[PDB]
Amino acid sequence: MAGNSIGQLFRVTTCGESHGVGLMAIVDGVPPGLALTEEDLQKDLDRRKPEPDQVEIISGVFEGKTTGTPIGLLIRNTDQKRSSARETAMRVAAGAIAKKYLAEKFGVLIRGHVTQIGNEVAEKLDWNEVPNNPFFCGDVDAVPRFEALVTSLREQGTSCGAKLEILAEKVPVGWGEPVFDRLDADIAHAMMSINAVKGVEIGDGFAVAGQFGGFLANHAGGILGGISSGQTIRVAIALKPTAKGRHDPCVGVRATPIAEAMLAIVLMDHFLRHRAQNA
Amino acid sequence: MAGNSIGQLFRVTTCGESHGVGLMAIVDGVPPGLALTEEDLQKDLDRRKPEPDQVEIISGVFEGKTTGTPIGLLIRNTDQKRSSARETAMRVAAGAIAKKYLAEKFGVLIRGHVTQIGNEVAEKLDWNEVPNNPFFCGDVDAVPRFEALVTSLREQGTSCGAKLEILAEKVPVGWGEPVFDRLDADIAHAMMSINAVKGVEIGDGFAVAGQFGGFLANHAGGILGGISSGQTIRVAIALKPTAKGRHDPCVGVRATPIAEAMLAIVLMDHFLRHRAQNA
Repeated sequence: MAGNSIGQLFRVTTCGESHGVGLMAIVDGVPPGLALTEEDLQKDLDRRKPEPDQVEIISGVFEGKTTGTPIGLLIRNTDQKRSSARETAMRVAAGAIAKKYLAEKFGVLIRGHVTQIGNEVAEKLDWNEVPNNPFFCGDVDAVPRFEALVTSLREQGTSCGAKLEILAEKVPVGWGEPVFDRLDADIAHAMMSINAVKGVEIGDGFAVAGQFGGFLANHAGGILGGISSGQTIRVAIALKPTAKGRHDPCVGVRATPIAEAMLAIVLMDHFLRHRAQNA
Repeated sequence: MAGNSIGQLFRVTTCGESHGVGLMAIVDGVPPGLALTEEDLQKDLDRRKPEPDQVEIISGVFEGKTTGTPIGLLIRNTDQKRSSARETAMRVAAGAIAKKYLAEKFGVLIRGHVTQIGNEVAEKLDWNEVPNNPFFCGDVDAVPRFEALVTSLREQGTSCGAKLEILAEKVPVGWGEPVFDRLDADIAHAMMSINAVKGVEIGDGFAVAGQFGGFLANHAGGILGGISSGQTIRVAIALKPTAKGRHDPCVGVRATPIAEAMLAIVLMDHFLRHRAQNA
């Protein structure tokens, strides 16, 4: 069955089987006055693969602007008279709304890149490189090596795991709600909704275990005592390997847009909670 | 300090400052008929230290048994007309309740051990050893090395990180609520309430990124598609270094009881949700 809702103030509630008639979300809490259209949501949906099933805004937008009421989303499944991009669509469409709002309001920029596929690691990050290749890889000299590895596993009936880093930049200080709703805790919660995820870490993450107590190197990954620092938010996740020519070697790279979406959803929620706690 | 509640059906709500008058919790959802007394809670409280302040049960127990009504817990702070074990007390007391219930009902066994302090790692696990030393260490040949490392770092005035593994055994299959309240997701959420945690992983965890695709080797750590497998639940967390003879080189080992508590709280919650969902 389902726990089909996430968030306290920015709340997303969903339903829909991948094989069922369609998929739906109700998104609460988005302030009035955000420019929004179907296109703004499709753009992020269509980033899962880099004419597919089209999202429709059913409510909450009048004359191209959010009204402040609950926003209803629908995808009608054109299953032609079990691909799990349909299981991820409402999350990504809803994250898109949170992204667009956080970008306009604060200039928050949320972006993910694959740092590792199996035994190949990316060693350096160039944000202009991540859309040029189909791995979301920021290291233009690792792309060939990732491609060779994918070519290699495709041949031999196997698949590999991955590790993604997601960053949220320009996030105001103060967001998060200790004891139980720390920003890191809700992040980890949200990331762990993505299917093959086996770990989440913030900042230096598991390395920390072997550390001893570098200037402003953001060891905390932008969260301290469960509340945003002001620094960039760094989150990493590890996705496990996944079970005609099915061209399936590393599905985990295609999780980048949804990990971006989940981080946006959590930040949007905590934005609103922080605001509610300040008037 | 607004997020003072956790759980949907097994719900724990807390309050209290460390130099306020006292600390409180209200714990909802525990069925009637569990044998329970202050002592059962103190035992777990006093495990934070491998004269002192005593938890009191205010409601929800009659003639030594839970009634099924909300259980109120109080600790009056005897400040003596400087320790942070106070902000962790209500979580551990309440986890103790979830623990006892899950042990009597299903024989569930939730235990944690420190696998790593800084540059020292434990190899072997012997549950009998873990209470014999003050590191919750399961390797009797590592205890000396952990003691040496810690003795040094206190005299040097340096702190080190740690890594804990928490296991939940004999957990029934079926528990957890995808999409957004998967068991692993609520585990991670809960573990990250513990201050100093920078990562949570389930099963093989971050190793998974470097893997390629008997089966009963818990690669998944007892959770598959966000729901319990029947296998042992394996969770690891990494705690960062902190910063008269009260210098805390690795305060992270003392997190073992609270990580046990948090895992108990989440399991208890998902037990009840699972029960509610079956008609």
